[PDB]
Amino acid sequence: DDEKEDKLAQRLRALRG
Amino acid sequence: PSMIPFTIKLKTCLKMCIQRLRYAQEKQQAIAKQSRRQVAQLLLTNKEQKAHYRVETLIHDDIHIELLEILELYCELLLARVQVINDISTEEQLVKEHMDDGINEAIRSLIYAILFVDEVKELSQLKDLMAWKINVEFVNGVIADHIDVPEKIIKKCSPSVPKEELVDLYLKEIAKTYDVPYSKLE
Repeated sequence: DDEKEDKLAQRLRALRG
Repeated sequence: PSMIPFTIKLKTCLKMCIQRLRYAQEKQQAIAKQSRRQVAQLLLTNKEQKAHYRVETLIHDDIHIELLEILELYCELLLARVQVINDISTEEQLVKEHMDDGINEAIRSLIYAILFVDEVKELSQLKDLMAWKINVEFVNGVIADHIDVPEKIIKKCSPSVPKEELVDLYLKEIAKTYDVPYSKLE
């Protein structure tokens, strides 16, 4: 869609913490 | 432009790095996001290998970004504390006196990052404006022996090879957002 890739990125980062 | 106020040159100089540091952010963030898109594209083409190594890059680029948001902050922090920066002329001062407010942990790292981040050429100006306030020895004491440079900094500048686990975990996430059916080797 469109706003779905936004959260994806937000979740990506934390996923490396 | 010979006998003009330090406090000013520094304020303008930092304000600059911010402007550009953020520009790099916006641009690389959008750039990295489009890479994610292509990563999914390679999955839908059974190009497992070309999708793996590709992601590894996605990590380093994402890590770079982080290093920027961090340098951004460090500047802003200094920009505000400008008044406090003007009252310093020796290392001893900054070292064991402005370590609680983070003034040190910020300026020292920024200078280090110079070499590693070339999308903010204006950063180098700070190194020069350090001899203007301290000496030409201080700067060399950082670019060489990164004296008191944050761990997360030196590490996000030359990030170690991505862990196989994190990669697979990444792929799986990119799939749960774009589609794809079989994320093998998990």
